[PDB]
Amino acid sequence: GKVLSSSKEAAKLIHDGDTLIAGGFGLCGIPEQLILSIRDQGVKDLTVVSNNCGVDDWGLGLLLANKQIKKMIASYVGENKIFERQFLSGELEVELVPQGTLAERIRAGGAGIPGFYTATGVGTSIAEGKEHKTFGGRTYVLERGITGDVAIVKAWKADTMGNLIFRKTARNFNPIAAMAGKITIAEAEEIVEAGELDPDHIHTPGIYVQHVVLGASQEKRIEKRTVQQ
Amino acid sequence: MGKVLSSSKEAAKLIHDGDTLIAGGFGLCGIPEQLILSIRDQGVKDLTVVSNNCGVDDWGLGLLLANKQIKKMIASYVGENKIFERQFLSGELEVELVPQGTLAERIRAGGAGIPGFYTATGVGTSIAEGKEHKTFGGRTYVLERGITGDVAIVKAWKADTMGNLIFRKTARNFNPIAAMAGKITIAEAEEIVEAGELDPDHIHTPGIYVQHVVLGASQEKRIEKRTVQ
Amino acid sequence: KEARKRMVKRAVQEIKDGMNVNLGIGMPTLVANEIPDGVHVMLQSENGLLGIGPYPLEGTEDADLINAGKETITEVTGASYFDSAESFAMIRGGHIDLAILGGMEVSEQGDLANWMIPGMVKGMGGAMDLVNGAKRIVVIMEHVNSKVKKTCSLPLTGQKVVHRLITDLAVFDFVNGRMTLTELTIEEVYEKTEADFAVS
Amino acid sequence: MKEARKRMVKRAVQEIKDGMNVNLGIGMPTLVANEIPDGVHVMLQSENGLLGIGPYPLEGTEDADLINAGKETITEVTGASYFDSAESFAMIRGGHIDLAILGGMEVSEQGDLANWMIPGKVKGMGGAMDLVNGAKRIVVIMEHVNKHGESKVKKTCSLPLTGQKVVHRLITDLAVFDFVNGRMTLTELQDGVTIEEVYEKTEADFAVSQSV
Repeated sequence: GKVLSSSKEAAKLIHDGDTLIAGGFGLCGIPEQLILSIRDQGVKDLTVVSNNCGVDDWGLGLLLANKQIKKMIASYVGENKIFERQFLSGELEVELVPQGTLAERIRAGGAGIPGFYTATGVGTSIAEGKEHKTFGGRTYVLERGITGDVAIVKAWKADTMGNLIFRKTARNFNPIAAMAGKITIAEAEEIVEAGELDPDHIHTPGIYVQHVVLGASQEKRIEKRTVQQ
Repeated sequence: MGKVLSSSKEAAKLIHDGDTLIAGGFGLCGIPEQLILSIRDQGVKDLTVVSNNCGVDDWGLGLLLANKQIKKMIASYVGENKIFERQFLSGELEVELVPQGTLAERIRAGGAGIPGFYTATGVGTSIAEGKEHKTFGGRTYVLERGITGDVAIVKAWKADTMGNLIFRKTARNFNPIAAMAGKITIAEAEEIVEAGELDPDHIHTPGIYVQHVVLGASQEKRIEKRTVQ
Repeated sequence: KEARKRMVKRAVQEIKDGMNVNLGIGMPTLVANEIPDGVHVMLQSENGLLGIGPYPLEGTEDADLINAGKETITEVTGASYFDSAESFAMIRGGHIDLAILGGMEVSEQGDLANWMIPGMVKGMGGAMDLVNGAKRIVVIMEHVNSKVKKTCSLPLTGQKVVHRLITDLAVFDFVNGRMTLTELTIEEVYEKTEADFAVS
Repeated sequence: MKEARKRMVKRAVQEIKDGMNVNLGIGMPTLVANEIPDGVHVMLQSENGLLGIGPYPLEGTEDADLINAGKETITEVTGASYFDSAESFAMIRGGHIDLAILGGMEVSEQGDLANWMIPGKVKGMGGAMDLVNGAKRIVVIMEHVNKHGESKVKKTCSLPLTGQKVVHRLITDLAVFDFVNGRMTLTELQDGVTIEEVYEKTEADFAVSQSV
């Protein structure tokens, strides 16, 4: 079907200089396995688009700490002491983008929209060099669709035709990233046969996903584990 | 029981002369039939209705047209409506014909706070006359504008006391997006359940977009073409 | 009438394995029933279904399940449902491999008119999005009322959008603004086509 | 430092009216959720894609696919729903959120806000910039004065802006301020404080309200 035997194979589909778009919010709903395979392949000068950069230990932070990223496009960085010093060196270019704008940009690129207007960021440094236009007496700024060479995304389940369902807040950017990728690789905790997913349950139709791999369910890292008893 | 209303009639009282009304449904599929019946019966006028089609002359939004309640229609397909078609040709009904892709996305933009967004659909045609043109990457796009209604009238399979909606099959179409664009949103549901009865990961349109919920018939669902093997 | 039988048979051949295809209302939807077993593919309905299947058994039609032409239909294995904005994201964003449509006219540069006659106005529906977002545009259309124009008269659905046109008569291909004929007797086509064309 | 916070938080709670959908930002505003009174039924939106935040899970029960915006483990309330990030900001940007309570590093006369960055200290803005332009009502809770004694309520902001003219109401440990079309007006007062103190402690220009 759409299924690949291993993340190794799958990782060969990312090349030096690609735009990687990666699902996940924090450590949640992240393609941990694809990222590991990528780190091992050693691929370089990536521009990576993802909401955050994992932690310095896990997720996208692994790419950062192996020196694989030329440029990060994200809404929030966090506590990466590997992060701060690559930036300050000139060797890492960062584009901090408002989260809502980042989501809608990835959607846009996937949806064929080259640009759209939003109020988010008006009168802010984010507005710099963007088109400003007035609608009903108020200012909006133009934001441009983002598109990637590869998208890497994490699902609760996939079927062999690439249909994805997600789970709780592990959904986040994964579906919208699936759309914007020239080559979309879905990492899943369960791979079922085509037909086990109710078509009305499916969150990202198979058309957006070109390959699929099995990933891990047992070891999910919780960044901060806040509880009561 | 919370957002749930007693009757279609009670709900119509919330629609006023000269409003923009946004309606879910594709052909006769997933339309708020009862809601439409009671608006016909309330006789409210000078309506700007926006919906993919105008039903048939015998059913759906075509019932309002026949009763002379529509000042202007924004839609993408006339099709098998001879009252629409002829009133269109005549100039009797003011009509803004919008490509289906653009229509969907315009309504989504209204609800998503996008006042404007660019698309290639319809360039080089009469549809793009009178609108801003912009090039991205060498190719020409038209600016299309976000659509907002005073009222949205959508049809669902299941609703909860809190406005959360699930649609069935092809009955979804414009309904989720029309829900976002209406200032006041009324959902018509075959089944009403108490909140907590619907799986959060199955919900298609969050209750945030819905202000009122009403019970609809599920046997009065009509079929335009009964094409059987 | 066999004209159209020659036209659909030939249309099956544009569709390769693994494709995601959109069949326009009218003639192109007939192709559905000629897809050979060998060819595994998903058919997209612009009303929000990926995975269109054949017509349902009497007593099992479902009002909630239809094609864009309003005909009662069937879903296949591992199909999916989505809403209208999504459906046109798929379409506008170029995910749709191939679209087949009818036409009232095709110009020489491969402009298509298939939505309106000044003074009959069904409307464009999804056609305009299809014609600009599908990577592959194929028109199957009867050749004469002629309909193969040097310049269109009816309002354009799309301008320079069709790659291949097939008719009762023959097969035409467009590359960067100009027309050829890849398939066929011969002598009749100069006579029959109002458009100008080449071949090797 | 802990009464400052308890003052600020308790006053903010009063902004939640029954039926609201509300987004509480990272930092001090997440505290407000505890002290929501039982009369009041609301849904908290978490921008990573949940409408219906609940309290922290029982120890042992915590789930990795379920976290708030601060990357903490959370729970879901009766009637919750999940959605993707583009949907989530569709809600925020589209004006469907009734109220966003956010923290601040500085606020200005005109109701500008600045809470994402100190030049020379680079984290990011996440959802704050979207929130400030999209929620119907914008409320900021912030300590009036910094460690060094310098005020955070200024004529013009010295830090990168989160939003321009966005704040509808500011609550400090000292004061409450309203903004109506650019102008700031001192509107209520916390327990120890007078108008003088608030002058002395404010760099911004404000009208003092007709009634306080």
